[PDB]
Amino acid sequence: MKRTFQPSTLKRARVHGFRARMATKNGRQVLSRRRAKGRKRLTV
Amino acid sequence: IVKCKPTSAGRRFVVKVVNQELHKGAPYAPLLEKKSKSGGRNNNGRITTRHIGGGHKQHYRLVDFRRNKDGIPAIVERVEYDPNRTAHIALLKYADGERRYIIAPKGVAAGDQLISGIGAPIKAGNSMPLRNIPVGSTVHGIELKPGKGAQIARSAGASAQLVAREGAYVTLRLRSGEMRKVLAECRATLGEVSNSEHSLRSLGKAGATRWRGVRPTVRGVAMNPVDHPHGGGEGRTSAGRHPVSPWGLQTKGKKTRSNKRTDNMIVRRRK
RNA sequence: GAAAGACCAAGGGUUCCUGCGCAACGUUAAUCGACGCAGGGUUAGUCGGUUCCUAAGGCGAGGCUGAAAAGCGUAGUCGAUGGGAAACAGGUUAAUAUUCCUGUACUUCUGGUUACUGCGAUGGAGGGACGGAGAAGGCUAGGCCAGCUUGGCGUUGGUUGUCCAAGUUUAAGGUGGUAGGCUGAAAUCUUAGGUAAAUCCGGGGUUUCAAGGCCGAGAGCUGAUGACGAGUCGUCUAGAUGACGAAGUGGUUGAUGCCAUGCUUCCAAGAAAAGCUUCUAAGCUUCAGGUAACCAGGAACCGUACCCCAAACCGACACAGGUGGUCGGGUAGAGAAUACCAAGGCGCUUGAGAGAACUCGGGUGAAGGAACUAGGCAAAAUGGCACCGUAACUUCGGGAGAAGGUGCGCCGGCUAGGGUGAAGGAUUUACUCCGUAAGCUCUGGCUGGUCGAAGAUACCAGGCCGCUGCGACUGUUUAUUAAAAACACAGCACUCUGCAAACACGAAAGUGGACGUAUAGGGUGUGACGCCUGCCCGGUGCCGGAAGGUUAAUUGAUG
RNA sequence: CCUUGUCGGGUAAGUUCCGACCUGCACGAAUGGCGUAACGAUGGCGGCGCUGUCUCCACCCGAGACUCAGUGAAAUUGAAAUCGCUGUGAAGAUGCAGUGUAUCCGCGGCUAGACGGAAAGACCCCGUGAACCUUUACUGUAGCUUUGCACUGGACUUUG
RNA sequence: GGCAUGCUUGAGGUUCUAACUCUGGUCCGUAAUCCGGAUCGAGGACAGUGUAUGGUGGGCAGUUUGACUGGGGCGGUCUCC
RNA sequence: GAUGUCGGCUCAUCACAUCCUGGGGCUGAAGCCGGUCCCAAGGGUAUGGCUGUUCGCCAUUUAAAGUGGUACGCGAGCUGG
RNA sequence: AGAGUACGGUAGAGGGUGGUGGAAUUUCCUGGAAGGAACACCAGUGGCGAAGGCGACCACCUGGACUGAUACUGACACUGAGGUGCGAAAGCGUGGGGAGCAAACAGGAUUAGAUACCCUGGUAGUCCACGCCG
RNA sequence: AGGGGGACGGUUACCACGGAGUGAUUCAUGACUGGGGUGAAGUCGUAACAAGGUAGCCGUAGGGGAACCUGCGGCUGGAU
Repeated sequence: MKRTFQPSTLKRARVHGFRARMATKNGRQVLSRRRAKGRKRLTV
Repeated sequence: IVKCKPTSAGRRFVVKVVNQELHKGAPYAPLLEKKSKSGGRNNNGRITTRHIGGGHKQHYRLVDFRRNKDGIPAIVERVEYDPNRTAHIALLKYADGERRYIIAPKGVAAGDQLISGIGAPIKAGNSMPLRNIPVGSTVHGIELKPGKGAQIARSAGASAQLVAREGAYVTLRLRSGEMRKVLAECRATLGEVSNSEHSLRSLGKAGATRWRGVRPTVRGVAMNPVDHPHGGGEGRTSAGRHPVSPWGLQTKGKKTRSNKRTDNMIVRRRK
């Protein structure tokens, strides 16, 4: 009975990290929406 | 050709083709290269050919389909297994070092052979332009563009018969049963391909398919209406459609050739 | 006790340790805590990363393509889960240690100086460099068995002994070249190849030699007259520390470790690239560069505490769950099963009574023995090894452990070997042969005797048989009510496809099919095998066919 | 389907089972037909052994229950001073009517009622609701294909 | 009736090379299986694409598929005398 | 804006239009047995083979194997064929 | 004397392997190209082999009898249940080929009817290697 | 006293009958089937005997309501 979150700091950064978001246009506007909302982290 | 005894329920129908004069290990290392499997999958990552996946690791052999060295005699060192095809391959050593692989013809072990503009025809394995090959003789490994390399008749035990000649072209009956006009500048190898008992071997068991990199076929009457046009139904239905692909192309008789830029090169279709 | 033990990766993030605390948190109380507050604690040339190299794959100058966004991709350059230098023992603390300290090593770099001196690429070669299975054999780690070292002399009969208990340890590295393993060897003559070149590699020709050479686990040393190894003697406060401190050998049995990336065999035919070894090119003054030697110095940065069969990770929880890999003692045993234990860890954070019904998980059961029930569901039973024996049917393999039976503890008596070994002799005077012997160890055979209700006495450990349906078989499936007769399958057939293939993903380039080529690839249906697969071409599809009639944009006569 | 057809076997007795018959509502030859060793956590039958499955349960051992100490929930809930009966009633009453019972309040149990609790019924109907599948429904359309005109030329001939 | 044939517009056939095409060879950019450029070869005014058009087209899509009804379905019914 | 099936199991409770046992009338009731109709609800009132069964058909019993109502009694009691 | 051998000489479709052939016919196509099969005449109340069986041409490795005699053996003999090989073709294996015919059939003409002889068409087969049937 | 030696004992081998498991081999029976014989012959038929109105027959495959046809090798028990 394993669950859906199996943590890995390497897979977290290559899917959701900052370079990954700013590599593509649709994620480069995740980072601007998430900065327009004024969030503390903007890459989690 | 051997037939295995039924010591288990999987060996009951394994008909095995074993050649004892094939070479025993260590293929010729400066003439292999790395080859990874696709899984039948595009550069979009999509399955574009189905029923492909798994198998054994394989190295690609740089088998020469051009046979360019002209006038240089090549002795045959050994005949090897090739994982990439159903034929055998023969390691040739030219008269100036220079190992190469060709497709092995029927009856070769340490024989001599040379591809050129006028080589001996009696020896089966000599590559030669289709102008000066005698009409009526069985060839294999036929180029289709000069310089492109061999493309036609190169599976195991495959051959084509050179039937006629006119002009710059030459007519030869293919193993398919169709007459094909081919240019006479381009090469061909005299003879017939080596592993002609390959059609006799039986796999025997479902695992023997799975390690040739071939993966199971669900047939379309076993699917749902969303999956296949052979839809669903209650119980075993029978595809109330006309029989058809998973993409809606009709399959039991419908012609699908639409080339038009090479129809004059085909003098007679499969009959 | 194959973990409820020791570790590593991941993941977490200070949870580690100490002093002070108990509100809250802890399924109760708490003086205790993974909790609060404050201090402390993580030391590296060798362990992991960075740095070097590549796989899948990602990005991708230019480029090709696309309304745009963008897609694909070459050169390139990222990306380990793989490849590339090298360290071990003993100390030490409250908490770090292959990191500190001690002792002994190893590896690589830089600057020197001296000597003779062909150096050099990202290019060419070699190498690195490799599958599955299966076996010998050689070892070592580990385990088991004595003397005397050392302490013991027994609350209860015996126990100065043939008795009891603890200890009998010691690495990497050097050195040796030990089994075994692969393999012919150099001298020269030349050469259509390794895109230029080449003294290297490859190819062809010649000269003689029996031993070259390349790899390779195991002892003894002395690494090491070193380190380790009860406690005394006194000091200071029952309890720490400074000094001293004893034996440390031999025969057995041995791996799942090492030789070994070895050998044998099988098809499904088994990573790349660098470091490395070598060759020359463009180049050099033939100083620089190269190669040894000696000397002197250096090896940065980052991680290191703690938890990991978990109360520190994933599960809202201090949650019977899940979580990759590594080690693995003893007696019984085929065993890493299992029972009991060692090293080690632990008493599972509410307890105390009481001993109703009922509920749960078990134990025994008179006489019956499936009368139960939808149904032998469940429970009961069978259970090992050796030997005997074993039906139909069969595709000759099977069925089959069919069915059924017999023996089984312990103590002697007699007897057959096997492995190791050497009191000394052959010589290659030594990391060796022959074989003494005892000792130690493994497996028999025949014969008594003996005790209990019972000897595979526990744990552990097949129930069997007879007709049948379906599916041939191993396999797969509805994560979370369906594991099946469904799906897959080998085999079979039909049909498409001549290669810029049919086909598929893509507004497209492109890619997959495939670096394949009709014995191939795609699709459809049937589903091992055996015997076979009848009739019907009207309907609808597909294939071919004349060439007539009807028929689209376009044309634009005539009215 | 009729149907537990009929006959034979197995049982004391057998709608299942086995073997037959053919009267195939409504088998049939690659939506394969009929067999078939081996196989199966497969479906149905029958036997041996074995038994608490059962006649029919008895006793026993642990964990709850019960009691005391500490901690401390949940679904539900209009309000409650919350009986039986027989009638009545939006048609099955604790509450109306008539009438019988019945001091007040726990605890342990058992579940007949409260049309008990849980989920704005899943069946059924409804809606000019939805979704997804099908086709010989309608209307389209990707793809494939045909021709005209472009890219697109000359040079003879068969030919008008 | 028509004659030879120049000047020419329509449908064939095989041919020619110079459009176009090549997921052929060879050079060069270049240290590149991309890509261009050069050239050799092959096909060749075909193929292919744009646009217009006929055909096919559940591959895909937006939908429709009535009411009455002693529940609904089946049947009957629906306007007028 | 939910009153969750048929049968078995377990437990029942009432009716009498009585299956047995008890009291009677008439008989085409000799007796032994019966037929039929009154009166009577106190207590009793099978076990199995088949089938999911209720029933039913059968085997063997019994003094007898009654007929009904109770949401075709009973799933906050069980099972789930 | 029976039976055997040492010596040639021919006769002989013995039998098998590989090739080389030809005309038809058949199949294409502009008389050539292509491959299967049996080989007119020589053909014989002829040969050959225990038997079954077997003909174009050609070599190649190989049988048994006849006869001409000459040598030698010294009955070594014939027959023979069982036993053991070897036996026409349709077959069905286990793989290929591909002409004509043709088993399997479809109709055509025919009869109460063809399911028949006649007519238009064609896979298994003969061929090959090993093996089985006997 | 006792000893020797007997007798009943004790249990050891042997075995008939009996038991159990699993097979063989025979005999009777068996729903239902498949041919065979003799009848009586209703019937599609004409299959053979003549050159039997398609010459028969044999082997064998193959095929078909039947008494029946083609093929390959086979035989005249075949005649003008």
